[PDB]
Amino acid sequence: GTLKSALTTFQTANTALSKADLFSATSTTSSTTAFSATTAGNAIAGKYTISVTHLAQAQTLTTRTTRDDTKTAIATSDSKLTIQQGGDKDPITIDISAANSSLSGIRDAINNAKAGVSASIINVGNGEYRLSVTSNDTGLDNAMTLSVSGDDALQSFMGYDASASSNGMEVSVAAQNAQLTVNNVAIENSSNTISDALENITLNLNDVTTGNQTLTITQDTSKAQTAIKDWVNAYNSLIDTFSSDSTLRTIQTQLKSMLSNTVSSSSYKTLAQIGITTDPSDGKLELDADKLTAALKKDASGVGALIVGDGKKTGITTTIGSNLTSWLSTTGIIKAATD
Amino acid sequence: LSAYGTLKSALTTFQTANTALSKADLFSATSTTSSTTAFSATTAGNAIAGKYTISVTHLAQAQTLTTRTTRDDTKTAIATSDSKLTIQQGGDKDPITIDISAANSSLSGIRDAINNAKAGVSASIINVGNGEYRLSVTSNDTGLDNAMTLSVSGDDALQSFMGYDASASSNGMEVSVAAQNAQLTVNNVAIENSSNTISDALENITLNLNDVTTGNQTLTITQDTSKAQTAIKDWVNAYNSLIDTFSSLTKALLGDSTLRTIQTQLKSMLSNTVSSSSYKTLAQIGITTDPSDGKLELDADKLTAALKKDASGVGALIVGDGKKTGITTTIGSNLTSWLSTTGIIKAATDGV
Amino acid sequence: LKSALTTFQTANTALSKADLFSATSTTSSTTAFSATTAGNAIAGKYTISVTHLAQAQTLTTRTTRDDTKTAIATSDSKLTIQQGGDKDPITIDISAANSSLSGIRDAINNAKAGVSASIINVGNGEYRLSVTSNDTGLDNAMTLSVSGDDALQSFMGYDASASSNGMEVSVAAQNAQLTVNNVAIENSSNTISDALENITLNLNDVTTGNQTLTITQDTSKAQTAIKDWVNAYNSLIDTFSSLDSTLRTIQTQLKSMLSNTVSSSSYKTLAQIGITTDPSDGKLELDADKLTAALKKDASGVGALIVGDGKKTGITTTIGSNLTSWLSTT
Amino acid sequence: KLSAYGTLKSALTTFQTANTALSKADLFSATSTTSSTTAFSATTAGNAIAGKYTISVTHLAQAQTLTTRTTRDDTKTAIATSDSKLTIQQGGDKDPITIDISAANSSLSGIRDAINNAKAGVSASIINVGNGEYRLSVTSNDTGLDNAMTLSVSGDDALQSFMGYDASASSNGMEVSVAAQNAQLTVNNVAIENSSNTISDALENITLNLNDVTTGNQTLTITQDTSKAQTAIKDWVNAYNSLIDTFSSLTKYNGALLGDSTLRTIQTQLKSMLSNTVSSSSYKTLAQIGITTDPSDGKLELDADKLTAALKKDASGVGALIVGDGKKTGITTTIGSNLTSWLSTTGIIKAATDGV
Amino acid sequence: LTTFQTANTALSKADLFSATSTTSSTTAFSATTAGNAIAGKYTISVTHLAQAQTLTTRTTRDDTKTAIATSDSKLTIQQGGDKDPITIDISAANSSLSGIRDAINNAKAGVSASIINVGNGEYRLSVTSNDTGLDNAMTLSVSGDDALQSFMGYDASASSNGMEVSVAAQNAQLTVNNVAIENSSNTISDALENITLNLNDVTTGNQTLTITQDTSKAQTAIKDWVNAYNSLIDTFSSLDSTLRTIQTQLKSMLSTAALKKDASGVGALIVGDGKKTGITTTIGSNLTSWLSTTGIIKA
Amino acid sequence: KLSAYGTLKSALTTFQTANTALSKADLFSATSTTSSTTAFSATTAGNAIAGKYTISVTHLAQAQTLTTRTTRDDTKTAIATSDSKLTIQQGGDKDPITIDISAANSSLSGIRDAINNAKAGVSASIINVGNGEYRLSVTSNDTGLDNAMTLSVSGDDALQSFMGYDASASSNGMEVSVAAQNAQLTVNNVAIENSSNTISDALENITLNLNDVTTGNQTLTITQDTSKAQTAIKDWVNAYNSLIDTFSSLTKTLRTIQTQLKSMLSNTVSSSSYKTLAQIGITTDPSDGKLELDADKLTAALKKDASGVGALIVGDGKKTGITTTIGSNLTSWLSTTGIIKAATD
Repeated sequence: GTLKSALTTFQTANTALSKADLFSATSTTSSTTAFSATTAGNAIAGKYTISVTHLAQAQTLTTRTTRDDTKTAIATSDSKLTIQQGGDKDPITIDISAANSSLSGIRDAINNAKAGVSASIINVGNGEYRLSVTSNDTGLDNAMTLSVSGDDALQSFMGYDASASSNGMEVSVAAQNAQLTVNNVAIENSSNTISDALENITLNLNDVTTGNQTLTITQDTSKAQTAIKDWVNAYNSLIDTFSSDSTLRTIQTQLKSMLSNTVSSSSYKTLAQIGITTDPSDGKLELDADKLTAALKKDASGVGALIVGDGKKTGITTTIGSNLTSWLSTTGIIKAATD
Repeated sequence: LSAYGTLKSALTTFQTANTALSKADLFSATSTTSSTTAFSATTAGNAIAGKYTISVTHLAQAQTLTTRTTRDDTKTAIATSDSKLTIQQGGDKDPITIDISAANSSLSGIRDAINNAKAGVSASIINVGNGEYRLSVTSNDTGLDNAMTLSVSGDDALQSFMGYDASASSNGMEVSVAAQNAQLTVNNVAIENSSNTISDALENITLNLNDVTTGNQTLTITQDTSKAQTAIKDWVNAYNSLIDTFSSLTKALLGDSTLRTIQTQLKSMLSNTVSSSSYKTLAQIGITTDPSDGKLELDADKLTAALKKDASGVGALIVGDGKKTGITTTIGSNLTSWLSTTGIIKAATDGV
Repeated sequence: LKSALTTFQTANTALSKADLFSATSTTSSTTAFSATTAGNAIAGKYTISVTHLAQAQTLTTRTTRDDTKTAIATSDSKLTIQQGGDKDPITIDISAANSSLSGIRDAINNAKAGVSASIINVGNGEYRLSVTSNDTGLDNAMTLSVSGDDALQSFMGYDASASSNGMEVSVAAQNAQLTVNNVAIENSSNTISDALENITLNLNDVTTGNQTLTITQDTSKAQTAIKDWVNAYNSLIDTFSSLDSTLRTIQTQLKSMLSNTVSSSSYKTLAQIGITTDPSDGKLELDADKLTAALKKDASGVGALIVGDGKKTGITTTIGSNLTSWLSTT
Repeated sequence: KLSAYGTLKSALTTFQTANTALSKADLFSATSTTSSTTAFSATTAGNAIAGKYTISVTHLAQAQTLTTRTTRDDTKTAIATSDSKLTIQQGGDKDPITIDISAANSSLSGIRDAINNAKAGVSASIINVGNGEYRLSVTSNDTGLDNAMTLSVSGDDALQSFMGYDASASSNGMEVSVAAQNAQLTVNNVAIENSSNTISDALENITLNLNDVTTGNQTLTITQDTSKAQTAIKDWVNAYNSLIDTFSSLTKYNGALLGDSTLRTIQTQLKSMLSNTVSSSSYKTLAQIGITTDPSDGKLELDADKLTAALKKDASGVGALIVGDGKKTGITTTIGSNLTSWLSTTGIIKAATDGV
Repeated sequence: LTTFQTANTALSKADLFSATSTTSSTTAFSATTAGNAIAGKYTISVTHLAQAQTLTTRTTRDDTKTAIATSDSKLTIQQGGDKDPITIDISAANSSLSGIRDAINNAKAGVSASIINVGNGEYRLSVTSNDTGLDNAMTLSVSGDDALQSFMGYDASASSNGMEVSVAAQNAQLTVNNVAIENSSNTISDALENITLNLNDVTTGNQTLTITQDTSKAQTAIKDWVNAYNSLIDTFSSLDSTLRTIQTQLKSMLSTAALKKDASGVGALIVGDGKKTGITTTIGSNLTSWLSTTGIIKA
Repeated sequence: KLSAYGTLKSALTTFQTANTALSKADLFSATSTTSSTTAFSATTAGNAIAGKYTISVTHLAQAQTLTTRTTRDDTKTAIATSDSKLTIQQGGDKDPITIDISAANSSLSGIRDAINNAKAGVSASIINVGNGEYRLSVTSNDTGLDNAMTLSVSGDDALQSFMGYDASASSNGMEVSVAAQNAQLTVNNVAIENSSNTISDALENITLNLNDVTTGNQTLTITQDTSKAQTAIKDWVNAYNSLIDTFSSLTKTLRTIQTQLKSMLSNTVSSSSYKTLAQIGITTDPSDGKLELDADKLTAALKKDASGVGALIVGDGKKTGITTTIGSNLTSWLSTTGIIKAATD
């Protein structure tokens, strides 16, 4: 009964260690506050020269004219506002009844539509109000076209079409794309949070750069070490709980066997080889931090192949994980020795 | 009887945590950051996230009028007749009239008279040196619209000393500080305002102006789930405490119908949850339930994800429409009803 | 009994200060000046400029002397120091033997005549007497005259209007000169508390550019006073419980006074400012939020309830009178 | 008694550790470093030559990066309509690597995975340059002229035309995004070129870390560092003194080994060794380097001042006494041999423990 | 009683009630004050620092052991400023740079001698006045050996000197509130009353030294005294006609605003004339008498 | 009573240490330093002269470094086909050092090791200048004109042609990479030239450390420092007071030591104006004999005449001085023939 806790606490440590990304880990450093970057697994280590000439912006349209209040209907007829963003996006049509044709009503109407833009009212002073509509996301492709059918007055007040001769709205903020170069390669992007340009890298743009600036990606084993230390300690605690029945015996024996009888596609085929040694009397593992760091420094990915493997069928944490789930399941050996 | 008093506290303590969680604004929360000491900003619920480019060319000023001439003391009456001072601010504000009797016609008396009137201005006396005194009158609030007109009827000497009317040929007072409005642009939109604490211009944002800006400056509003997470942690912990109190009373009031009803109902409510959003159960936003004693386990990591993805959606589950729908809503109703004078817990304790 | 009433009396005295309910703090944009406020200061941004600081006159002998021990005068004499500004003159006897720089110095300084004398060794075994006004400003500038010995007069005397003076003006008396919200102010001192109402303005240096002193409302002080008072009273009730006709009278009267409150303002009970009276014991419960609100809204109005006119009206006023009377010898 | 014998082993082993730590020649050639610029920094190993080194850095080492001149509408669609072989040829006497690229795997994804799984000393990646346009980019894993690439494809003219790079060629599909360059510096007016910005094969026993181009006159300073050797010597003295405490404890009358020949032999031998030292240098004795010996319990008193002096004067000479040739001569050498022999399975502690 | 006696002695210093602190606008100078300094802004200017004269042989020597003089001789060092001359015997055998150096230094004549190895096995004698200022500049003369005189002698007025002026003696030169002051030292405590002025560098622009009243010191003293006495009463309570007498007598004897208003006046109460009058004075006398060998404590 | 005699030695040795520490004349001539630039710094020893020193530094000292003009394809392959003798001759009246270099050891490796094991006041090393090309480099271990080298080889013309350096020679195999030069400074307007940038032989009792060329007017300041002497005196007083506690612990041979130490501190004499230990602030208790140190008065006496205090405490170091005679007595009591070694038997 009390050895369900021991096993679940260990299960957690084991899940934490069963992440391939630990073994491709890299950290980052930037020479400017102008940008920063986080990496995921399998990022390529090196100095990246970065230049940033333009930041991405989100379009914001604003009524050219003002109004004496927010309660009074602009339109004397029912009408349909149609918002059309760019980039192969379907248009959204919103009904605006006459009575809901006030700045308040238009605002709420737009916002409740969940159409990828946001509407809000600006009090510009002297009891005068402007409607303002901004695209939720930055980039040329998210710029808007607004049109109204039904009421000429509303259309005349709110409409925007770049190609049109006269527009009721004014471009307050121009939609624009981020424009950078990374290792002398021109990149354009919708967003200042660029995660689809460079592989396994999220690049965060904050300001235009000046001069020669660099993002550095370096190998990082610290994360994988912590995971391995916590795992070793969690297992050693589980063995203490055993010390403190055939169902217990089966779990204790199987876990011992699994850690003893390992298979691996890398050069590292046993725990010892990567620092961790197995005390013959108890079963409990004793990590050597020096010899572990070495193995990781030499071939981090190779260590990963032992600990994680393919994640589905192979790898220590994989097979232990499968066994723990099965023991802790409703049909498992533990739920039967409960009943 | 003592046991029932304890239960009430445990239920009331949980009621508090539940009230605290039942605020929609938690799920639209945003924090702010400014590139200059020149201005700062707090937000309320439902502020729109983004980079705001702000420019500030003028700050709001409050008009200050000052007597053009001085006086040899503060005790000696200026007027030899009773008179009425009338202060008229701008902006569709009603005028205020103040009686000033002759004997109270001294700088002291005029000052006290004005200040006790609570007429939206403040009077004070300035000793400018060499035993010479000036009266000074300033509008309590900044902006063009709070600028003053002062007039006195009754004594020509007082009027001649104190009066101010912009349109007049000769005035007794002098404009020491000109009333002016705050003048800024926010994302290339010209905004004028009475105050340097601007909360009526941009929606759900209070903008605090400190100084004129120089160069390109920005106010940044970013989503903030931290406040909602704290609320949800406290709630989970309060409930888990309540269950401990049930157990303490169960293994004392072993089988009280009234305790059993409350324990069973709370369990059901949290189990059979429903929502307008995609998050239809507490488990989907990262809260798991111990199948035996009913306690809640919170996975902070998993909750932060769900909030980062669709904060408003999580809000729909926890808070709902606030009247009829939402976990905290229906728990709140139940708690009120149990803790009310016609409720079951008094019904139990009265019995004793 | 006595401890539990005197400890509460202290908390009550501390709360019975009107200034708590008019408090203001300050902030300055420069080290060039700073300001403290007392009660009833007017909140706002004050634009300050400072073009000249106040100086204190310092006169110094034009000639030097070979030592400090040797008498300058061969006759008994009277030094008369006359500051400006409607100040009475001070006359000091200087006997011949005490006519040395040492003697003149001590003579002046012991006279406590609003100036200070000192001897300056300017080098090469040569000494000058120097006399400075204790306070800054044009009005504290000096006139020095001696009657009795022509040599001493010739060495020490100063009169602006005079053709030849023995003393020299080392530092000119001058007034502080500032503007506060575009109003020219002149002052004797760099600690200016008589110009602007309820404000002490401390001048440190000449300003440059546009600078400001800001006065803002401050309720924190009043809250602390009210919390300490509530806690002191709750402790007194614990002492009653722990412990009669004399005790009963004090316990009943205090309860009544807090229950049966008067006021000039819109706050007529403790409830309205978020102090609720516990029926079961008499104890005050303190909601810190509701109190802060009431103070933010109308601090002066709360003050009217708690302090009143200070003499006859106000909670702390009437409690204070009762406590004094109970703790008195009669 | 088994336990009495057990404490002795722990004691002797604790001292053995301190002795092993002291038995490193490098301690007595230790040097620290200091740089006048963030532009570079340096660590030293044993036997580095002390002095001011003037350093100039005119170019940093770079790794070549080639990038397709043209873009593609997606990453899934095969470029080549025939099976082909990509051959990557780095410079510097490196064998070429050939990779099979089947038509179906001829997409930017496939070419990328193909290159990266080949483990050919370069790395491939895809760059989305915007507007749904993709470029392949290939960078050498290591910096320097010698690691620059030549790419060629045989089999599909389209692929070759799209991906190939040969500096000597008239038309190339790839473009040089970053030029391979060697690090270029001078150290005390001597021109040095290098593949890497972590230079450990140019100057002896020094690893020079280049961070940026220098400006003006900059210097790296190497200084003697006796601190490391002093700590080692303090720990060793303290460990031995503790061992003597354990002897005393184990024999007074905790006490069970009073009389034991095996303890007596170890105590006597160690005392003799430290008393009867020999050395190829001026320093023939522990007393000469600051360590005296109480003549009744044999504990050693370290005078830290005197030691620092002796080290400052002739660090290598002290080293001769403590470490010697490391095999046959030196205090720590002969003690180390004795400890190994006493703690071995055929040694004299086991024989006595077996005996119990 | 002894712990309280300490606190009482600490409070019985008149200077506490005339105390002043200082503040300078520059690292170029700083100042400490003693009792009775005059409060105010002092405008200070510093145009020259004080320097100490240093004379150095114009010629060098091949070593430090070899006698310069072939005859016994007398070195006479004469500083300025109404100072008596010092004569030092230098025997021939002690006529080496070593011997002259030791000879001078052991004389304790207000200068210091040392030997400078200027390179290439060449040595110069150097003599510097221990204190800065024009008045401490030297005259050196030798009678007995023409060679030594010719090598070592210095006289400003002389046509040819063996020594050279390496560092010129100069006086500190400043103005304090537009009053020219000259001084021997850069630690000036004899110019302005109750003020020690420390010169560090020449000033530039308008600088100021500010002296302000410091009641803080007196307050601390008074707080510590009150606390020490209150502790003594606790010790009485925790505890004979001897204790009773001390407790009763101390009681009888005793039976920021005030300091800001009239610090000196407060001082009159606490300290008085220091000999016969003042609280701390009479308590101090009683404590000494109780704690003495003949007192009410010993018996 | 075996362990009893052990403690009586145990406390006497601890006191002996404190007494040795106090018996250093330099304590009473101490000075600290302060520099206006990172360009130089200075430490002082005993008897430095206090004052402002104006220092200027126009040139730093350098150590010669010679480097082969030509390179080699590896470090293993012999340059010379015959046995030869390398002779290193530094300047300044230094004897030459000759090193045997056999043909098989004629490689850059071998020449390097050969030079370095010779301990000839230079250091050899190999520089990989790139592209698998190696240069030998030889640098003088100390800076200055006088430590510049002449290299010559007899035996093999090829080696000579590759490695030799002689300033006066027409053609040399080595090149001057760094020129030997002298430090050049002025200290209080006195020109000083020196071999080293760690100058301890120029100015008396001062070690001057040169780091960089100076600009503008800079100064080194030497000021009196009594703090070191005070610490020594406090530690000594405390050590003696501990010893008296150990005597008490053993009373409440010993008698002789306790009485003698008391007498020695009581009947004090000196060459200085100071004779008695009370004169300098260390007063005594007429109960047990302990010393009560009054830190204020000690500092005063040291500030007034540090050297004079030193005369009392240290004296001539051989025959006279408190610490001197106490030291002699302690050594004699703790010796193999003494009082403490004899009682135990």
